[PDB]
Amino acid sequence: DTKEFLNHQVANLNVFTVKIHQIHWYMRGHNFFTLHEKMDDLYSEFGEQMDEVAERLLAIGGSPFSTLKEFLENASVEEAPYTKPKTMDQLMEDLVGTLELLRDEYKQGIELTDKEGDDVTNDMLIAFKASIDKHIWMFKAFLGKAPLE
Amino acid sequence: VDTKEFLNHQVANLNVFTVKIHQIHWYMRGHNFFTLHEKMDDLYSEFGEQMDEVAERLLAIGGSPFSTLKEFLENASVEEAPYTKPKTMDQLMEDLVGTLELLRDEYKQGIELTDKEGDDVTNDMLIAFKASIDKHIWMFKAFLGKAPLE
Amino acid sequence: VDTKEFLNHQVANLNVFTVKIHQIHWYMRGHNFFTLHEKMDDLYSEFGEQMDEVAERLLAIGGSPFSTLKEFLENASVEEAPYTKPKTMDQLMEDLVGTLELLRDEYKQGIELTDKEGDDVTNDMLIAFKASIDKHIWMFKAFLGKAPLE
Amino acid sequence: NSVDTKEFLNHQVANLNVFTVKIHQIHWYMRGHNFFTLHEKMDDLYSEFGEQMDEVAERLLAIGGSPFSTLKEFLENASVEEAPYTKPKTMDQLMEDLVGTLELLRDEYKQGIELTDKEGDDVTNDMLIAFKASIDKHIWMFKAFLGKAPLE
Amino acid sequence: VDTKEFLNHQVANLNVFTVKIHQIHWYMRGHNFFTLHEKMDDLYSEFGEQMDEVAERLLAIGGSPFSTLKEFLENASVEEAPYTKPKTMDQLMEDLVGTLELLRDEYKQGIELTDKEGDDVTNDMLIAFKASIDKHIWMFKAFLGKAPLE
Amino acid sequence: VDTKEFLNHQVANLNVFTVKIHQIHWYMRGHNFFTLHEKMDDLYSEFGEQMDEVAERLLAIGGSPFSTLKEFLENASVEEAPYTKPKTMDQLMEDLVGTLELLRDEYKQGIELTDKEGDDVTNDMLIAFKASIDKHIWMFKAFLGKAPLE
Amino acid sequence: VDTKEFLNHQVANLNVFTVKIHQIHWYMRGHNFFTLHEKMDDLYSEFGEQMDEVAERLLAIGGSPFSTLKEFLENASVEEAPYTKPKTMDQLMEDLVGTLELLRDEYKQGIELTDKEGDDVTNDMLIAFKASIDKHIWMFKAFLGKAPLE
Amino acid sequence: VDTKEFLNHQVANLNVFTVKIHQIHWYMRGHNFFTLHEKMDDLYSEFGEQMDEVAERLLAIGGSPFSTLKEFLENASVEEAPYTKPKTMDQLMEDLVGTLELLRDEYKQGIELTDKEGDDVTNDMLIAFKASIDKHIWMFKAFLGKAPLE
Amino acid sequence: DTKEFLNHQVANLNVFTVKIHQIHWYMRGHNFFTLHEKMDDLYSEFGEQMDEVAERLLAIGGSPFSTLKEFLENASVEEAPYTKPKTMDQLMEDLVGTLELLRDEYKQGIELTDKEGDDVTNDMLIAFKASIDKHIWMFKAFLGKAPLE
Amino acid sequence: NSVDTKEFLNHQVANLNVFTVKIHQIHWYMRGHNFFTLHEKMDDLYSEFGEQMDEVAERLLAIGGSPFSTLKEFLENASVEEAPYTKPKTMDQLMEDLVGTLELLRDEYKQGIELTDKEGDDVTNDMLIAFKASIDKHIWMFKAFLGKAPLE
Amino acid sequence: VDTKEFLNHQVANLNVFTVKIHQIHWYMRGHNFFTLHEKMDDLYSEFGEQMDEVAERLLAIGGSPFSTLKEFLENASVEEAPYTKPKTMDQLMEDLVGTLELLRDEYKQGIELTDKEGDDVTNDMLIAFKASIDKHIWMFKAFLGKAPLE
Amino acid sequence: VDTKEFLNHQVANLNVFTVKIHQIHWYMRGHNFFTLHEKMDDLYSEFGEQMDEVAERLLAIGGSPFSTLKEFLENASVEEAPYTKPKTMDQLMEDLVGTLELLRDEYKQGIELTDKEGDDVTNDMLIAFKASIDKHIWMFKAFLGKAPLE
Ligand SMILES: [Zn+2]
Ligand SMILES: [Zn+2]
Ligand SMILES: [Zn+2]
Ligand SMILES: [Zn+2]
Ligand SMILES: [Zn+2]
Ligand SMILES: [Zn+2]
Ligand SMILES: [Zn+2]
Ligand SMILES: [Zn+2]
Ligand SMILES: [Zn+2]
Ligand SMILES: [Zn+2]
Ligand SMILES: [Zn+2]
Ligand SMILES: [Zn+2]
Ligand SMILES: [Zn+2]
Ligand SMILES: [Zn+2]
Ligand SMILES: [Zn+2]
Ligand SMILES: [Zn+2]
Ligand SMILES: [Zn+2]
Ligand SMILES: [Zn+2]
Ligand SMILES: [Zn+2]
Ligand SMILES: [Zn+2]
Ligand SMILES: [Zn+2]
Ligand SMILES: [Zn+2]
Ligand SMILES: [Zn+2]
Ligand SMILES: [Zn+2]
Ligand SMILES: [Zn+2]
Ligand SMILES: [Zn+2]
Ligand SMILES: [Zn+2]
Ligand SMILES: [Zn+2]
Ligand SMILES: [Zn+2]
Ligand SMILES: [Zn+2]
Ligand SMILES: [Zn+2]
Ligand SMILES: [Zn+2]
Ligand SMILES: [Zn+2]
Ligand SMILES: [Zn+2]
Ligand SMILES: [Zn+2]
Ligand SMILES: [Zn+2]
Ligand SMILES: [Zn+2]
Ligand SMILES: [Zn+2]
Ligand SMILES: [Zn+2]
Ligand SMILES: [Zn+2]
Ligand SMILES: [Zn+2]
Ligand SMILES: [Zn+2]
Ligand SMILES: [Zn+2]
Ligand SMILES: [Zn+2]
Ligand SMILES: [Zn+2]
Ligand SMILES: [Zn+2]
Ligand SMILES: [Zn+2]
Ligand SMILES: [Zn+2]
Ligand SMILES: [Zn+2]
Ligand SMILES: [Zn+2]
Ligand SMILES: [Zn+2]
Ligand SMILES: [Zn+2]
Ligand SMILES: [Zn+2]
Ligand SMILES: [Zn+2]
Ligand SMILES: [Zn+2]
Ligand SMILES: [Zn+2]
Ligand SMILES: [Zn+2]
Ligand SMILES: [Zn+2]
Ligand SMILES: [Zn+2]
Ligand SMILES: [Zn+2]
Ligand SMILES: [Zn+2]
Ligand SMILES: [Zn+2]
Ligand SMILES: [Zn+2]
Ligand SMILES: [Zn+2]
Ligand SMILES: [Zn+2]
Ligand SMILES: [Zn+2]
Ligand SMILES: [Zn+2]
Ligand SMILES: [Zn+2]
Ligand SMILES: [Zn+2]
Ligand SMILES: [Zn+2]
Ligand SMILES: [Zn+2]
Ligand SMILES: [Zn+2]
Ligand SMILES: [Zn+2]
Ligand SMILES: [Zn+2]
Ligand SMILES: [Zn+2]
Ligand SMILES: [Zn+2]
Ligand SMILES: [Zn+2]
Ligand SMILES: [Zn+2]
Ligand SMILES: [Zn+2]
Ligand SMILES: [Zn+2]
Ligand SMILES: [Zn+2]
Ligand SMILES: [Zn+2]
Ligand SMILES: [Zn+2]
Ligand SMILES: [Zn+2]
Ligand SMILES: [Zn+2]
Ligand SMILES: [Zn+2]
Ligand SMILES: [Zn+2]
Ligand SMILES: [Zn+2]
Ligand SMILES: [Zn+2]
Ligand SMILES: [Zn+2]
Ligand SMILES: [Zn+2]
Ligand SMILES: [Zn+2]
Ligand SMILES: [Zn+2]
Ligand SMILES: [Zn+2]
Ligand SMILES: [Zn+2]
Ligand SMILES: [Zn+2]
Ligand SMILES: [Zn+2]
Ligand SMILES: [Zn+2]
Ligand SMILES: [Zn+2]
Ligand SMILES: [Zn+2]
Ligand SMILES: [Zn+2]
Ligand SMILES: [Zn+2]
Ligand SMILES: [Zn+2]
Ligand SMILES: [Zn+2]
Ligand SMILES: [Zn+2]
Ligand SMILES: [Zn+2]
Ligand SMILES: [Zn+2]
Ligand SMILES: [Zn+2]
Ligand SMILES: [Zn+2]
Ligand SMILES: [Zn+2]
Ligand SMILES: [Zn+2]
Ligand SMILES: [Zn+2]
Ligand SMILES: [Zn+2]
Ligand SMILES: [Zn+2]
Ligand SMILES: [Zn+2]
Ligand SMILES: [Zn+2]
Ligand SMILES: [Zn+2]
Ligand SMILES: [Zn+2]
Ligand SMILES: [Zn+2]
Ligand SMILES: [Zn+2]
Ligand SMILES: [Zn+2]
Ligand SMILES: [Zn+2]
Ligand SMILES: [Zn+2]
Ligand SMILES: [Zn+2]
Repeated sequence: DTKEFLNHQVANLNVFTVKIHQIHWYMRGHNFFTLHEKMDDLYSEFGEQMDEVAERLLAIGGSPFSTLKEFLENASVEEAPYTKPKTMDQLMEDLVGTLELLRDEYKQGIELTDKEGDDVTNDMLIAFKASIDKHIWMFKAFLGKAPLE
Repeated sequence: VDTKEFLNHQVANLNVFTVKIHQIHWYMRGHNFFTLHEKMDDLYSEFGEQMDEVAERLLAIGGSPFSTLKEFLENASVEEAPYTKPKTMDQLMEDLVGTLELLRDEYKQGIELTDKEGDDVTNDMLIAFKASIDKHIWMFKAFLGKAPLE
Repeated sequence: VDTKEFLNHQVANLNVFTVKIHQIHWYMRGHNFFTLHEKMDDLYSEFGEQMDEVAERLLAIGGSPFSTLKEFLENASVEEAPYTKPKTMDQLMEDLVGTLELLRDEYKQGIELTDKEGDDVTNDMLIAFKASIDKHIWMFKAFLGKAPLE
Repeated sequence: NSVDTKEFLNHQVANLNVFTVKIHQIHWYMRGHNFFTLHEKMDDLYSEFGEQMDEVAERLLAIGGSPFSTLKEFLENASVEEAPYTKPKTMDQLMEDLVGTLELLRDEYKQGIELTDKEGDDVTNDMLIAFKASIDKHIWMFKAFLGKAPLE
Repeated sequence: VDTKEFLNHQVANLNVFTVKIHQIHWYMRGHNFFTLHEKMDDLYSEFGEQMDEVAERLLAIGGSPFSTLKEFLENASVEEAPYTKPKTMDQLMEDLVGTLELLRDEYKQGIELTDKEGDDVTNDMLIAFKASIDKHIWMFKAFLGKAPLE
Repeated sequence: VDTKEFLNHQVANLNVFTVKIHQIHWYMRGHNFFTLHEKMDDLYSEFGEQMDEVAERLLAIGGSPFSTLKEFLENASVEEAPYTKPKTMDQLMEDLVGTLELLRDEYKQGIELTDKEGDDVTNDMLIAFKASIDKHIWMFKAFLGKAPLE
Repeated sequence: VDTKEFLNHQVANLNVFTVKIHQIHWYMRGHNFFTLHEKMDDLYSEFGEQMDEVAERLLAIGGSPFSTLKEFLENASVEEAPYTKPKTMDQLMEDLVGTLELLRDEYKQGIELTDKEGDDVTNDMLIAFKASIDKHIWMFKAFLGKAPLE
Repeated sequence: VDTKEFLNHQVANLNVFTVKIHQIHWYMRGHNFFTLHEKMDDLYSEFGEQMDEVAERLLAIGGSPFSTLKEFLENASVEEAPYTKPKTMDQLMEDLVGTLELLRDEYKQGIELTDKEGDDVTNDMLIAFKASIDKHIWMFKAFLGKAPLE
Repeated sequence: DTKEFLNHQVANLNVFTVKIHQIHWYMRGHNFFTLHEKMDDLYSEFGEQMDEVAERLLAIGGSPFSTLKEFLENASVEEAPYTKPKTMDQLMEDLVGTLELLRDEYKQGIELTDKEGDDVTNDMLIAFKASIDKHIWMFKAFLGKAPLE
Repeated sequence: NSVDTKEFLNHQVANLNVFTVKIHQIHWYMRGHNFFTLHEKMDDLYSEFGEQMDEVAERLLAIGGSPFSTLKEFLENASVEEAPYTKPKTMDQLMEDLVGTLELLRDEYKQGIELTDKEGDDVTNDMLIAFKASIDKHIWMFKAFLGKAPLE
Repeated sequence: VDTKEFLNHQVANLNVFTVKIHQIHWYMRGHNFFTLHEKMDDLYSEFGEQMDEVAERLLAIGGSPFSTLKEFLENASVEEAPYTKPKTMDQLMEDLVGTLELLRDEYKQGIELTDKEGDDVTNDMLIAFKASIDKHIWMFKAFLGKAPLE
Repeated sequence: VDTKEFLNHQVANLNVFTVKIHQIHWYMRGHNFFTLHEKMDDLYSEFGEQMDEVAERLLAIGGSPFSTLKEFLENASVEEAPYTKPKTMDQLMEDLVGTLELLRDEYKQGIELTDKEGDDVTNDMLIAFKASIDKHIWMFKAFLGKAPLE
């Protein structure tokens, strides 16, 4: 149902923000500064997304996860500890991959909310998916690829 | 009931609601006086903007919104009570929460109705307003130490 | 009649006035639509804050202000008319000017009353409000091509 | 079978470009008592619908499409008609052309809402919903400027 | 007594008042710690600027304001108490309300005095300051669950 | 002399005053050039707003303010002197202070007149303006190392 | 006539111009009251800054600008008319446009003179001012439904 | 050729230029995507406002600017190419630099022409715009690792 | 040494921010709004502290933890999943407890950095400990207790 | 044995209060050519040292102390001398009193830096370091106003 | 001598000038310490931006600007003196005015040179810079009680 | 070497450093032109503030800072090179990183020296500046794809 999905996306968004901090810290290359501030922007944006999703889950009477243990236990986003220097394009491909994951899962949540008659969470997930899609186009354009490639 | 009648209905409901927000804004007393005072001012601004957007939307679809206190009291489904006997803060907050639940249910009915008639614009508008109303119900019900669905 | 009853009277008058300002804000049509639209928003904000300050001042002197639309309609001396048949821009501005003159005279009477009983605070407040209302009467009567005292 | 989303989005890119140029036409050639108010108003509308065009084009890019990027493609694919300014016109005439283009974009945007709702693209659906809301409000405002009902 | 002696007297009263506002600002404990903490900062700003305007106004009429703590303690009618044993929030708020009432009555006496000697400027100034003091008395007495005149 | 004639008189006085402020603004020379340059600009803005508000108030009471340099020179009681030989900073500041004293006394006469005829609005306005003028007299007389009376 | 005499001449012209802008600013009546009111204020600020910059430039080249209303009336070529009978909005706008044309032609003469004597600074300044004046002539002549030449 | 034909010609050139700026703004791919994306937005703002000022300046001198895409394509000397096959970042930047050089030379011709016919205003305007174009040519040619004149 | 301490405090600060979100979401009581915005302020502040600590660890050539697994494995701050409604005073006592923990550990880091001659990290930890001390006074004053009680 | 941190912090609370009142004294009774500049400057100094006093008192609360909160405690414990204004003084005189108080607070603040460094309270150490930095800069500025070296 | 060599010359002159502005900014003593302190900061910022724009303009025309202190000292025509024995405020201001006159004359020569070769961009830029420098010469020479051309 | 000599040494080092930052700011070419251009501007502002604070601190302790390019080149330990042959972006970034490492080591020596003499103020100042320098070394060494300690 909607509550399990919203909590699932809470965990996914927390792990996502931690990953955004990983790229924010370990990046090296010519595009260091631009993608550094860009990573800060992403941290703020997806943090606000996580806050709105969790408070929405509270609004519908649910209970969001509030510990790292619950996050790691329920998140479907994969995290990898940093062990050796990586290129900028690799970090951007991991970011784009997570963005595609959240795109698909958010779409499934849009269909689920549309069936269950929760138009609020439906519209919310629609807006979040819009921002995620725009970011997919931008970051896939950084890698010199089509948005559907 | 079609979309226009509902929009005017919510115009009256929102006006009476804002007047009530001023009632609590004025007659409140208690430990949480300042916080809920400025907070009531915030509610007045927010739902006043909601009322303006609803009325201008009703004008956009060629309707005619109610524009007098007589029409508001004649068509509103929100109950108002003149302040006579002193009331506690929790009482005023329970009246506020009650009206918020009323507007939540009615706004849901408006979302289904607009979804039926195919007016996606008013649908999305009522969706956003219902989002804000839900968040406020959670906040004020949490202030009273209660669950959002209680 | 004393100061408290007068302050409540002006609370009702100011509420009905703000509702009317929304009426013109919504139903106006003509070449000067945008200018008087934004201007009506400004008037709504200003006279709304006037109502808030008057009501909170009535609370400061230990009174109890009206807090429901029924009390407003029962105690207000400002007349409201539901919008039915289309009116011109100059007509709506003439109603606005009329209400402004009403609040001017009543506010003057309140200045005399507060000045007699020695309530200098409400005296100065009503003096400022009467200043703003006088300026608005000059401006809007100049819009209609008339003298401020005509 | 059914026309898809991308062709419609590009169509609205061209329509929005021609629209902005027309807004420049009224922005420059207007004369009358309401010169300043409708001048700054024309600037505001230009900013607003320019942002609409940019968002539509970037959304068309997001779904893997390619938006038109030349005046030739715009004039060849746009359904909004433009007229070069030759004889002096009144304020009401320019406002009637503006209102006409606004009604055109309103109807076409409605068709886009139905199409996006049909194909299941909820993002473009909501976006077109917002744009149609703004266009509806502007139709009410400018038709009220002409002393007319929003649906008249 | 004349205008200068009263204005300097209120300079001392306002200094002792601001110091007390810091006393509550520092030693307060309770559930309403943050709200009344920031509120105490606002009070410091307001009554401090009131003190500056009163002193510079006394300078404008050719007077000489007190400029040392000794003169303040020698001429102030506001009582200060060093903090020794812990007090509740309601106690500190009752002392604050007491000082606010003191300044209300004294400021009224200053309005009558300035009206008597014909200095209308200081009259209007004291009117505005007394207006703020009245509003604060209503708000803080509403925090204690009491009527503004009780 | 009634209120309208006085308000127009002060319109002319304020115009000539601002022109004089430009005279000092340009022909000043000395160590304190920058400070008194920006200060003269501040005075120009402030007294310009005073002149606009006074004239618009004169319109609010149904009067007709002077609107040409000829009428200003015809009714103004403030003296202007064309700049021919270089003057010191203290001289220009003494001319400024002198005009400030003139407007102080005349504005006080306006307070007595408006209070006598019962125009409380212009009374409060002129009270505020006289407050600002008094503060500026104290400031500039303190610049010259003199008591405000001064 | 050299550059200094021209700059002083335009100082007087700009002073009389701003005073006229206040004349229209106050005595205007009609449907477009608010728009042309704020617009007249904008013109007052803009041409006030032009007058300050022109006079300070005249000081920069070692000249001495006029600093009294008497000198302004003595050297200005812009005509002023005291307001006696009520005038329409189009009349005031035609006077404004007329003065704008006068300053346009004279400012062009100043461009030719400054370019001839080799003063490139005043050349560029007067070029910018003439640009603004030209744009305003187009705007206000478009308000009257006329071609800029128109 | 005269000033009006050149100004309209550059109106068309600037429109096609802004459309091309959107072409690169949308179809760009590479490591420098974000920096040159925001940079393309800045270019749109700058050259758009240049276009507005050029057109309104053409209006100020009594001309009639082009106001349709057909007139733009009929009179523009800037070449546009529909995007079909993918291009590199350096290619798009070389097309941008080419258009920038085109506008540089044409703008220089406009400076000579305006200086010839004696319109110093449009001369200075084209001087400023050409200054910006030169700075952008240096910056973007430095992006390609090339000399500004290469 | 300094690097191990800085990473340790990175984990502690991450778990801390997650806890601040827990109180931010599950709080109920009369002081709901004030402490809600206050919790937002704390999230921003300690997030900036964590960013500055991690980037400082990068400046001295260290490698900060960048996954929830590393955080949970190395953090010394205890987290508790929310299972039933709790009072405001309880949440404030947990917050104050974590603040005392970070106070003591930050003091130890000040002594360690002072011995090792790293005056930069020394001054940084001094400022952070100053803010933490002020917050301890404020929140302990909310509970009606002395700062040393 | 050794005097501790709390007594010093309270001492500086009283000193800072008396200092701010004195800054009000110069703020009001000043006359001279530099009236406006040193007037707004006196306001800036009042804000600055008021923030210093508030931070010192809240820091004293943070270490479990109790700051003085009455004028009686301030005058009884402050080491800064205040003088009621009786005869007119020049600008240089008021600036010499201000500079004197600034030097007093500089020296005492140095003693507080040594004491806090001794007892191991690094927080109050750094705070007093910042305050002493500001006081040093102001001593240089105001002694330069008097045409004197910062150490003269 | 051509345009590029002149632009580099003014780069060196502007760097040495900014360093001198810091010299007065640091070693000044006197009654006007604060005013000329902040003013020196303003001059440092302004003439620093002048240096940046001049150097980047030299880059735009394909030149190579000086980028080291050695090149600056070898090519600058502005004299610098290390501060050894104490100087008065008027002396430092006299050195500042002297350097301002130097940059005025050299900038004029650059206007003539750029005007001859047809570089209208650098011509207009140097015209603006000469305008600002002229204004500063008038202001600072007025500070010393002297005419701008004396 | 004591504290004053070190502070002056760092004044010279910081001035030569800022000049170098302008050198890279002007002569840079490559794909990362814009980002490192605005970034170089940021570095100029930051280290310029560092130089101002260091010099004013040296004045605070009674010292005399160097104030001429001759003194800077005579006492600075930072090497500058006039730009003759074209260099890559990575080369300029390696020179920048080298100078940053130089200032890091020297600032460390200053922290130890100030810690020895007991001047905690300059100690803390140099600590903050060294923090910023360390962060910048990490950032720019990460731009070059290198470890901060490489
Ligand atoms: Zn950002
Ligand atoms: Zn983003
Ligand atoms: Zn958050
Ligand atoms: Zn939140
Ligand atoms: Zn929240
Ligand atoms: Zn999943
Ligand atoms: Zn549904
Ligand atoms: Zn839907
Ligand atoms: Zn949405
Ligand atoms: Zn790549
Ligand atoms: Zn109904
Ligand atoms: Zn309670
Ligand atoms: Zn209120
Ligand atoms: Zn709020
Ligand atoms: Zn709310
Ligand atoms: Zn409204
Ligand atoms: Zn509205
Ligand atoms: Zn509206
Ligand atoms: Zn109902
Ligand atoms: Zn539908
Ligand atoms: Zn929506
Ligand atoms: Zn309760
Ligand atoms: Zn009309
Ligand atoms: Zn009309
Ligand atoms: Zn408005
Ligand atoms: Zn208004
Ligand atoms: Zn209200
Ligand atoms: Zn209120
Ligand atoms: Zn009644
Ligand atoms: Zn009545
Ligand atoms: Zn009419
Ligand atoms: Zn009466
Ligand atoms: Zn009309
Ligand atoms: Zn325009
Ligand atoms: Zn606008
Ligand atoms: Zn709009
Ligand atoms: Zn765009
Ligand atoms: Zn864009
Ligand atoms: Zn974009
Ligand atoms: Zn179509
Ligand atoms: Zn669907
Ligand atoms: Zn939506
Ligand atoms: Zn939407
Ligand atoms: Zn019409
Ligand atoms: Zn409680
Ligand atoms: Zn507040
Ligand atoms: Zn308050
Ligand atoms: Zn003060
Ligand atoms: Zn003051
Ligand atoms: Zn007494
Ligand atoms: Zn008393
Ligand atoms: Zn209680
Ligand atoms: Zn009275
Ligand atoms: Zn009287
Ligand atoms: Zn100022
Ligand atoms: Zn002033
Ligand atoms: Zn005005
Ligand atoms: Zn006005
Ligand atoms: Zn007005
Ligand atoms: Zn007279
Ligand atoms: Zn003197
Ligand atoms: Zn008043
Ligand atoms: Zn405007
Ligand atoms: Zn204008
Ligand atoms: Zn001026
Ligand atoms: Zn000026
Ligand atoms: Zn000036
Ligand atoms: Zn003449
Ligand atoms: Zn007309
Ligand atoms: Zn120019
Ligand atoms: Zn790359
Ligand atoms: Zn940018
Ligand atoms: Zn740009
Ligand atoms: Zn435009
Ligand atoms: Zn425009
Ligand atoms: Zn052509
Ligand atoms: Zn051509
Ligand atoms: Zn390349
Ligand atoms: Zn020329
Ligand atoms: Zn010519
Ligand atoms: Zn906050
Ligand atoms: Zn905080
Ligand atoms: Zn962060
Ligand atoms: Zn960061
Ligand atoms: Zn960072
Ligand atoms: Zn640990
Ligand atoms: Zn050490
Ligand atoms: Zn240390
Ligand atoms: Zn620190
Ligand atoms: Zn408790
Ligand atoms: Zn002097
Ligand atoms: Zn003051
Ligand atoms: Zn200041
Ligand atoms: Zn200061
Ligand atoms: Zn304080
Ligand atoms: Zn505080
Ligand atoms: Zn505090
Ligand atoms: Zn002591
Ligand atoms: Zn230690
Ligand atoms: Zn520190
Ligand atoms: Zn510190
Ligand atoms: Zn002296
Ligand atoms: Zn002096
Ligand atoms: Zn002097
Ligand atoms: Zn300044
Ligand atoms: Zn300057
Ligand atoms: Zn620079
Ligand atoms: Zn630069
Ligand atoms: Zn040379
Ligand atoms: Zn030379
Ligand atoms: Zn001198
Ligand atoms: Zn020559
Ligand atoms: Zn050395
Ligand atoms: Zn690359
Ligand atoms: Zn640059
Ligand atoms: Zn930046
Ligand atoms: Zn930086
Ligand atoms: Zn500096
Ligand atoms: Zn400085
Ligand atoms: Zn400084
Ligand atoms: Zn060295
Ligand atoms: Zn030591
Ligand atoms: Zn520090
Ligand atoms: Zn590289």
